[PDB]
Amino acid sequence: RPRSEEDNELNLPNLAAAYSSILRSLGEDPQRQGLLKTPWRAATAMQFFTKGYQETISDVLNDAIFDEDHDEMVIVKDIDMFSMCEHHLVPFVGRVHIGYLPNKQVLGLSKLARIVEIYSRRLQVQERLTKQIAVAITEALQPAGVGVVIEATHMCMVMRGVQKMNSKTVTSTMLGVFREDPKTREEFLTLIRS
Amino acid sequence: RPRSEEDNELNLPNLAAAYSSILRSLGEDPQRQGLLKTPWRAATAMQFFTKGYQETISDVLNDAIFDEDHDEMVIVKDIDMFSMCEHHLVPFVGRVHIGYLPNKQVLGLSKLARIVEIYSRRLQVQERLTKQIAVAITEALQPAGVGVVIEATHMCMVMRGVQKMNSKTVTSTMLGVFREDPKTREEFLTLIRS
Amino acid sequence: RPRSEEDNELNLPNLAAAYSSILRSLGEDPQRQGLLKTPWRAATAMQFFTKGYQETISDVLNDAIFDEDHDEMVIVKDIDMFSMCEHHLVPFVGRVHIGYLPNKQVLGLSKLARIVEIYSRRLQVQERLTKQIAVAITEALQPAGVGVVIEATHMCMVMRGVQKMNSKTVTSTMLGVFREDPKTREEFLTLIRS
Amino acid sequence: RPRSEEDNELNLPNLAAAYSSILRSLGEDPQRQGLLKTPWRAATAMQFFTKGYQETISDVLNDAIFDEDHDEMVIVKDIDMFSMCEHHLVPFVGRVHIGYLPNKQVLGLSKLARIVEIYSRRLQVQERLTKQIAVAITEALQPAGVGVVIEATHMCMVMRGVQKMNSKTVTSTMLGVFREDPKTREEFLTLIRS
Amino acid sequence: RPRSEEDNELNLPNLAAAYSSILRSLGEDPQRQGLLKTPWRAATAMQFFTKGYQETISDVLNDAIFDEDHDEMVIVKDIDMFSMCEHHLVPFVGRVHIGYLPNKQVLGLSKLARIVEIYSRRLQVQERLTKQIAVAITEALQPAGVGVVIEATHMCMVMRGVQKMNSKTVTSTMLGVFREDPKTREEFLTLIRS
Amino acid sequence: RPRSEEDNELNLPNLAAAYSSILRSLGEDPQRQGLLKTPWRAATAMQFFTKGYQETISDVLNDAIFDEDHDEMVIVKDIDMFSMCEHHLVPFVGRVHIGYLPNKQVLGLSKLARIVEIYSRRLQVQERLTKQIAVAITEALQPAGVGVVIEATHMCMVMRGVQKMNSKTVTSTMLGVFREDPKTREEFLTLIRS
Amino acid sequence: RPRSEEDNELNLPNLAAAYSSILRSLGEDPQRQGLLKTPWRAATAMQFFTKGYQETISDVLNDAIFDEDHDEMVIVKDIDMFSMCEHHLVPFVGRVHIGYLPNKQVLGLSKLARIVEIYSRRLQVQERLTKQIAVAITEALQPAGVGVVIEATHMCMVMRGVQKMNSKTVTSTMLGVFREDPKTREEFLTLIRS
Amino acid sequence: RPRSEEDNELNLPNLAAAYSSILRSLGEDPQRQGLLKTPWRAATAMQFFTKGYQETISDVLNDAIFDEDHDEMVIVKDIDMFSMCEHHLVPFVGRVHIGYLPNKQVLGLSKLARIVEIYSRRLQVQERLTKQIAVAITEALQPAGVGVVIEATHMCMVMRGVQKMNSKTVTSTMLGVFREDPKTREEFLTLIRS
Amino acid sequence: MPYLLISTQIRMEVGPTMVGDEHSDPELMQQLGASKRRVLGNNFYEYYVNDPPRIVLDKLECRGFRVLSMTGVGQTLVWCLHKE
Amino acid sequence: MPYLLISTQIRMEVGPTMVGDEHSDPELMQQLGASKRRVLGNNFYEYYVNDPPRIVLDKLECRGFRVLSMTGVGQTLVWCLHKE
Amino acid sequence: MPYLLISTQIRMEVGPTMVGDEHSDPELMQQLGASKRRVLGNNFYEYYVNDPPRIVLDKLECRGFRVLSMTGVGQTLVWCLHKE
Amino acid sequence: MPYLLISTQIRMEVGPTMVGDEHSDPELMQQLGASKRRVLGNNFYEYYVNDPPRIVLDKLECRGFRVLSMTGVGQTLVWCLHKE
Amino acid sequence: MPYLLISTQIRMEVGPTMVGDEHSDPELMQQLGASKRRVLGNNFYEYYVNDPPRIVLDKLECRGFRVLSMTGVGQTLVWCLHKE
Ligand SMILES: N[C@@H](Cc1ccccc1)C(=O)O
Ligand SMILES: N[C@@H](Cc1ccccc1)C(=O)O
Ligand SMILES: N[C@@H](Cc1ccccc1)C(=O)O
Ligand SMILES: N[C@@H](Cc1ccccc1)C(=O)O
Ligand SMILES: N[C@@H](Cc1ccccc1)C(=O)O
Ligand SMILES: [K+]
Ligand SMILES: [K+]
Ligand SMILES: [K+]
Ligand SMILES: [K+]
Ligand SMILES: [K+]
Repeated sequence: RPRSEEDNELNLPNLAAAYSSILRSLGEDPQRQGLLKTPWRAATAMQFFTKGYQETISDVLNDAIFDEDHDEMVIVKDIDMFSMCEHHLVPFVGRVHIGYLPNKQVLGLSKLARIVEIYSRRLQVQERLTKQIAVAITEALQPAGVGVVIEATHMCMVMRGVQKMNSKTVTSTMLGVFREDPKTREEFLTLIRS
Repeated sequence: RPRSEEDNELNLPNLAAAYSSILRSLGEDPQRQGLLKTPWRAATAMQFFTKGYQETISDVLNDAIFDEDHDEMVIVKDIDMFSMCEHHLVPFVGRVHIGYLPNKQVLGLSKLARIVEIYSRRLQVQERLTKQIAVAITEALQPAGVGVVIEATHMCMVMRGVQKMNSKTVTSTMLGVFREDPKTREEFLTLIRS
Repeated sequence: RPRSEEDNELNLPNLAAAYSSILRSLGEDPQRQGLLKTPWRAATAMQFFTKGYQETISDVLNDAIFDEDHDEMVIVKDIDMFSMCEHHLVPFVGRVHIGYLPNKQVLGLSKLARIVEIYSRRLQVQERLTKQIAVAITEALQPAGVGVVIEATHMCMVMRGVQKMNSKTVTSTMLGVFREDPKTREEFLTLIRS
Repeated sequence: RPRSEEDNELNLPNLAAAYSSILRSLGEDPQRQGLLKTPWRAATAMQFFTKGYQETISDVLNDAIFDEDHDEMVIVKDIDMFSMCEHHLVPFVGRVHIGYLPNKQVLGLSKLARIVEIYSRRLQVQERLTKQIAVAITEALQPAGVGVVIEATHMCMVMRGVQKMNSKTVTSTMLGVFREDPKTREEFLTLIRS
Repeated sequence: RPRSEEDNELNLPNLAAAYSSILRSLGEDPQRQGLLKTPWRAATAMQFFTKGYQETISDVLNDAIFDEDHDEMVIVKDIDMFSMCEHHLVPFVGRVHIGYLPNKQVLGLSKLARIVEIYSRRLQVQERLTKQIAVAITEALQPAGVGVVIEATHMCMVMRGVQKMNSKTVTSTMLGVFREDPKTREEFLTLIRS
Repeated sequence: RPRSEEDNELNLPNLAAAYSSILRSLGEDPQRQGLLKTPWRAATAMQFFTKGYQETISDVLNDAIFDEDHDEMVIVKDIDMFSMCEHHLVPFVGRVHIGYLPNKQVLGLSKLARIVEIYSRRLQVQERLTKQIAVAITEALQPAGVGVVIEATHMCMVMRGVQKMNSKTVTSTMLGVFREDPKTREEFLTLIRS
Repeated sequence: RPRSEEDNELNLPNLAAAYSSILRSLGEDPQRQGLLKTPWRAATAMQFFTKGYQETISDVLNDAIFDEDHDEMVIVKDIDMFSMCEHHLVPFVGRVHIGYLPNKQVLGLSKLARIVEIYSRRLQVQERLTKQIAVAITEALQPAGVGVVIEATHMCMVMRGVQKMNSKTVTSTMLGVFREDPKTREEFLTLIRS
Repeated sequence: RPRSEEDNELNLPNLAAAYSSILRSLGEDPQRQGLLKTPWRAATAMQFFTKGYQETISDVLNDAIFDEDHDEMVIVKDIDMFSMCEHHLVPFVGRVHIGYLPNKQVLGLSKLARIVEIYSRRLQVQERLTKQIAVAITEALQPAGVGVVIEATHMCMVMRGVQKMNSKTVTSTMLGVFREDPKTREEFLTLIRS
Repeated sequence: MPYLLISTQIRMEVGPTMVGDEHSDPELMQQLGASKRRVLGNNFYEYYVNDPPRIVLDKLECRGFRVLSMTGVGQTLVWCLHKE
Repeated sequence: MPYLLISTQIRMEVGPTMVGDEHSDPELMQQLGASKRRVLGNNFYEYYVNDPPRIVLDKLECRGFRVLSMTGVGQTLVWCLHKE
Repeated sequence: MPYLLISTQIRMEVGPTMVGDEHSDPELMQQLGASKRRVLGNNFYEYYVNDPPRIVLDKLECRGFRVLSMTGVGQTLVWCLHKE
Repeated sequence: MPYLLISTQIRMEVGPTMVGDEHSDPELMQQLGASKRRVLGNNFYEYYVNDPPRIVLDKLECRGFRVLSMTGVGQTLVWCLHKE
Repeated sequence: MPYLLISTQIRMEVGPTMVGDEHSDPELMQQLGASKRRVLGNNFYEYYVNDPPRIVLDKLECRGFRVLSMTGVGQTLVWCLHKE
């Protein structure tokens, strides 16, 4: 069952209470002029970061898939994405690069962008998020192939770990011809390279 | 009273429980193979981000302040810093630039770095963090002047707000000659500029 | 046997003494106001640079290895590293680039970062360091393949040699599919290239 | 008394023994195929870094000072300089920028560079190095003014401190018109700025 | 008396003879298939580098100076220049920046470029070359002011000195309003700055 | 026979005379206060640029070749080099890129750097310099392959030719697997590419 | 009298004839397959480059000037411009930067762009072009001040002169407060600077 | 028959007359103080842009071709080149990249540069210029292959066409192994790429 | 205590106006209604007033002071007054 | 009200000329034909006149004021006048 | 017309020296040999003289003016003179 | 020795205050409690005092000096005093 | 010749001090021991002296001149003197 506006309102207080607890558990006075409304804002923020749960690929699907008799690689690169690390509940920021070999059917930008948001705005693991976006595109188009690449900075190595904001994690999922034909894979990596 | 290793271990469980609550309150099953240890990791992380509360300028102070008979501006720039937004409990990352006009007494790097770590690893507001570091340096050196500038990206405007990771917030605190003499202020902004 | 906190304390004095000797052997007065605590800070530093000896891949191992049913290339790039030249006892600084084709088992960031720290913080030879990190990742994951690339600047050619800080040394180790399949090897170098 | 070729050879063995001691004091076997000649190489290195003690501004002085009836600012910027931190015996690397208002007498490039080498190749403190180069130039030319600015990366904050190779320390010494005339100081900072 | 095509031809052989001599004095066999024509090519080169001696500002002068009723700053920047160090007979390469406040009379690009070439193509000292170009412009225009700035790399510090091609020398000459009005001087430096 | 310190001193006067001659042959007064010591400095310079004649790969050889059981590509790139054109006696500046597939034996940086210096500090032809450095490495290591790439700027086209400092000459020598295997060659060019 | 569509057609042949003559005077055969339509194309081009004569500020003027009660500096920068050198009939390409302190009346972008085109597309001298645009803006707005800066590359120095496409010519015209107030002038140069 | 110094002087007047015509044909008064000497300068310029006709590959040929027993790719890149569009008589500016696999015989830089100058300084079509330079090198060397790539900006699309100075035209000619072996071609494009 | 120094910044038609230093006459300061403070970072106390310098000049004349000199420096306008 | 402050900017041969603040004598301001306004962002009113400072100085002498001091500060030329 | 303002720029030992605005006494301007002009872009006329300010000050004394104040502003040196 | 020059920087309510040069009256300097020094790089000695310029002005009046002029220059406030 | 202008730069406690222009009284210049020169690029001659302005002021008083005004402009300190 997909999360809903009702669920949020019925849970917001819980979240607000959990955060108010944490504030104390850390040493803060949840009553300070600048900490009063925090529990709620923090909660509101944590719901926005996980708002992906209240959606499904279906909501997007057919609404915007056009026939353009096109059968050559299509790429949409440098798509900003923000997500949450299911391990430390700290976000990891980055960029998403998508490419696919249409089988007549093409996907609209807005729709594609929505698919990325749906799976990214929820507790994730880069590997899984990459894969989920690739399969979603595969199902919504029955393409000859599809490739997805994500490069991201994980804040749990920037602040934590020591001081490694420099570090970047790259993951990828190659289905169809993007998996079997090295040439298609190379050209995709070239066209997003720069 | 500065927080302590005991305080942490006695509170870890409480934090863990609050996060375990949040997990559910969001729609997740705190039981998943990958969500089991989360509440603890999440709690440990949130303690590391606020480990500044268990410290005081005193611990640093005299331990490393040398006499080098110097009386010309000294600058340390591009000091990486990570902190937590007291308003949304989301972090804001950036750089700190520091300058001061010594009165014979100079401050060792590590000590300086320690001062920055102490006030940044705790719930903060950029304006405040800037001022505290400036004052901490003024007390640990009785210098003829001191200046501090911080530039940071606030994650609550990157993901939230809409999508503005571009935005940067700059704050400064000028004490002593750094406040009264425009020439000193300019030279300071020039020398950190590039 | 792994070095230990005790070993350090029992050796600190010995180091301090060796350095205090060197100070003299060079021409300095180990008594100067600013050289007094040097033999100790020098010894402390020299131990922090080699603190890798007091650890083993085991300490890290199982602690963080998750099953994510992933079987496509995973890359962590631009990992800052600092090491010591076993030949001149001068440090060489740089970056490490890692990649591996998982066999279901994935390695967590922190664990990966710890593996790099363990072998780099000790007297080394870039060639060896590269290989040790590679084998360590192979042992902790039984992957289909793994590739490690290190690019560093050796200070013994920046100051010494003449003045060659420009120079960069590049080493690599490719195991498994990374060694036998030119295509995997190329995709890996492309993905870390930029 | 200036150190000399004799002093070195008579001390080399003492240094080699001290390092061989340190090797042991850390956990290494000074007998390994690759650690055998290290005590000596380490020693030779440690002497090359401090070879500045075996020289004096005099050796340079008059040898290259030409009359060119010039009385306008002259600047030599981006001079590479490597030095040793007298606090941890770890080196700090960077750039030196010199400017001066001649009083008819100009300095040759080689001589200028020689003055930099002489004071940088020895145990130092950035603030002191800066000031010595400034005075050395003042004494060798009786100029109307002179300015020196050094920007360097301290390795005891890169590896140590945590991981701060980003950080940069900027020091300066302004004598004569460079101290009293804000306009000369601004022009000087502008011309080295880029 | 300005050098002439005759002087050259009547001297080429003396040049070729000196270079053939140097070849031997170094250890080479002036007879090698690739060194045979060298004495002449070297001689021809060395004359091209000093061909400015066979010219005078007069040859340029009036030929191209137009009245445009202009009385605001005119700047020509990033003019490439190549010259010979009169101290080591090694060249120094760089850029020239010119600006002047016309008194109704303006100078043609070509002519301005010729003035630079005339003084740069001869044995020089950066300070002197800067001053000759400045005065030459003051003489051919009677302007309210003129400024010249030269930035260059001296090959006698790139190869020689140690390895310092990084180093750059900056010289300048400010006559008229460029000398007396700080505001004009700043604007000039700002407009060439970028 | 390798040139020696004696040869220089016995020839220095001969060089000084040749330059003193050239000074005259160009139109200068070898007597000017600033041209007096030139014949000697020019001669000293010309000997420093060709000091590679007084050395052989033997001097370097065995002194620093270690066994590290390594058998994967090793690369040292961006090595600054300066040389003399045997055709015009004008220097060409640039960078050297070396790569080799060791057969257990590895060469130390200093030694590698010394090899480059030995052949570049002498009258050269880029194509020859590239090949000599490559063969020297092959002889001192019996590697499975080696590759050398030089990119330089020739001053006989910067000043001369017209004004072509933009132009860059690229030469390479590929032996062993670097010649027969396109994949090794490509990886080497990729790794030095950036 | 402003040139017109009739004048052109009545003159185009005259141009084509002239070019057909030039083609011969150079050595070409105005008959070759590819040279046949050249005289006309060259003519069409030369008219297009001078189409500014067939226009007047009037045509633009009142058509787009809006009242927005604005009295703070407005800046339009990086306006590409192409012009012809009245001295050699070769074009000079560059950018125009315009600023003005409005007196209630503002100028629309198109109109401003059209003013630049009008005076640049005709035989010019950079100093004049800068001034004409400056006065044109003054007349069309009675502003408290106006500033214009033009930076351009002159092809008569790129190809001709020798090879100097690197060279840039900077001219400016400051009227009203842009001339009398140094502060306004500085701000303007700052805002267009980057 | 190659054009000659006589031909020019006997035609200069004819050119001057044609241009003086154009001046009127456009709307100008060839009598203006600044337009008087224009017809001659314009004529002079137009002959310099086509001075390539008065030469032949022969003039260059043998004069500088040396035997260096070299059989690996040689590349000379980023050679600046200016030329004239035979279609609109507007110049096109760019860069030429050359490479060739010598058959023992190598070409001198000056000679190579002269070849480019010869064919570029004359009415041209990019495709043709590329081919003539390629063939010229093939005839002067009988190499195993040769490659030439030209990238240029066409001024008849910058100003004309609309405003397209952004656009670049790339042409190439591959002869010998450069044509037949895809591997050589790739290496050549990689080595000039950056 | 014959001399007195007052000043204002940026604009003259509005305060604050600096009317004294640490060793200023306490009575005179009180008569002007001047507050006292030490700005963070400064090693000295200052007496200020919220009135425009013109108003402070009128009050100061009533107490017998006259303006001897007025000058600008940086963004600070300064008045030098002398009593009798 | 013995003291008065007037000023002009950038250039002295042209106005506007600032002749008063919020607490200025309304009559005197009216005699000079001074307008009043509060520039957006400023927390104070100012009285100005379109005449060149020299003209304003003559009018001011007619009303009994004399120039005691003139100084520059920033791009502002300031006159300090005293009545009697 | 009791007040007069003159000025010079960059350097004091050389002119031009600005001696008047549009509403200056035509006779006095003529006595000083002052030219009149309106620089492009400026909305006002100015009277100038090629003499150094020191020379203009001597001539001005002969006509009964005395220097009351001298001040710098920007790169402009300004003299405020009063007649009688 | 009728003329004297004193100055302060950045702020007027605090010292140091420069009271003399190398050729200053040794007695007067001593009366003010002025120290002497030559800042590194400078080719001249200077006499300074830790008191605020206002205090130094009062002491100076007692010795017969009067303030003739006060001016700003750079970040330096300067007083020109004359004795009798 | 009732008016005189002198000046110094950067620092007041040391010279040089500019004491005259091309049309200065040759005798007075000689009495001060002033040298004359024309800096390259300038279209005018200037009389200077190596003494600090304070010394030059004392000498000038002996010849009957009195300081009327002192002002800063740029990095130049200027004194306006009047004889009788
Ligand atoms: N701020 C004004 C000057 C000023 C400052 C203080 C008081 C009065 C005027 C300017 O920049 O022109
Ligand atoms: N704008 C003048 C200064 C000035 C301000 C006000 C009135 C007169 C002059 C300058 O910069 O030189
Ligand atoms: N140009 C002088 C200031 C000045 C202006 C006008 C007259 C005299 C002096 C300086 O910058 O120091
Ligand atoms: N520093 C003050 C001016 C000032 C300096 C020195 C003494 C008094 C005032 C400013 O910038 O406004
Ligand atoms: N150089 C001083 C001002 C000054 C100049 C000349 C004489 C006296 C003082 C400053 O900038 O603060
Ligand atoms: K105020
Ligand atoms: K005004
Ligand atoms: K002047
Ligand atoms: K002070
Ligand atoms: K001085």
